[PDB]
Amino acid sequence: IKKDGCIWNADLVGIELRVDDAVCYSKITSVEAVANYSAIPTTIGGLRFER
Amino acid sequence: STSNSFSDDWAGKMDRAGLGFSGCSDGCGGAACGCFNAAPSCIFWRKWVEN
Ligand SMILES: *[C@@H]1O[C@H](CO)[C@@H](O)[C@H](O)[C@H]1NC(C)=O
Repeated sequence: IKKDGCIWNADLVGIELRVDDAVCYSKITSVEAVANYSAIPTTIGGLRFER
Repeated sequence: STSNSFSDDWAGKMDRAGLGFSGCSDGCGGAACGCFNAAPSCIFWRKWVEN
């Protein structure tokens, strides 16, 4: 994930600290997290999307 | 403002080339991209028309 080729805009990782802790929480969503996530067999509408 | 996208190698200096536009784009870095150092590679492109 080194620089010079990797692209990120802003606000992808948060910082949290109370007393000299500086703990980092995860915010990146996986592929199976957004809505309308289908699979290899798909029959949306009249089309039957195969592989 | 440098628009002369000719690194002493293009075939634009011909009588059959015609009209075109000296453009340029960006590339990738890495062993598969053609270099050995993570850095944006200057990739030039030239298009024209023929008859
Ligand atoms: C999922 O599909 C439905 C129906 O096409 C649509 O209304 C909805 O906005 C979609 N969800 C996303 C996150 O795009």
